[PDB]
Amino acid sequence: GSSGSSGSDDARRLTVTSLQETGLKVNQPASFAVQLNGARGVIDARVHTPSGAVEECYVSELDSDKHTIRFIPHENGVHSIDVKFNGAHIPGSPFKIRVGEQSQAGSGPSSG
Repeated sequence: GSSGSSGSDDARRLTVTSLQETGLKVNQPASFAVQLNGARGVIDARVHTPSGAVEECYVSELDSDKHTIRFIPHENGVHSIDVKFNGAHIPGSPFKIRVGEQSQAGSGPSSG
């Protein structure tokens, strides 16, 4: 296979930005967009509760060459987002998301 490009996995092209690593609270609607960057397939989203129950997410059909995920953290802690692509785990998943920020005291942006 000298000629041609390197074929490993298109899932590696999948990325996530909208998602907020830190800031998501409990009982709050958390949704983001999963960019393919050329990839074309199906995106399966599934969150794992810290208790021991496999929860499900909401991912409508492919639109504008992109997918939208929607799920609410029934409990606190760092959930595990299972993101797969045409039978291929994306680089970085499961995406660890911290649910529940601790109100900390510290100077703000207000210039002094």
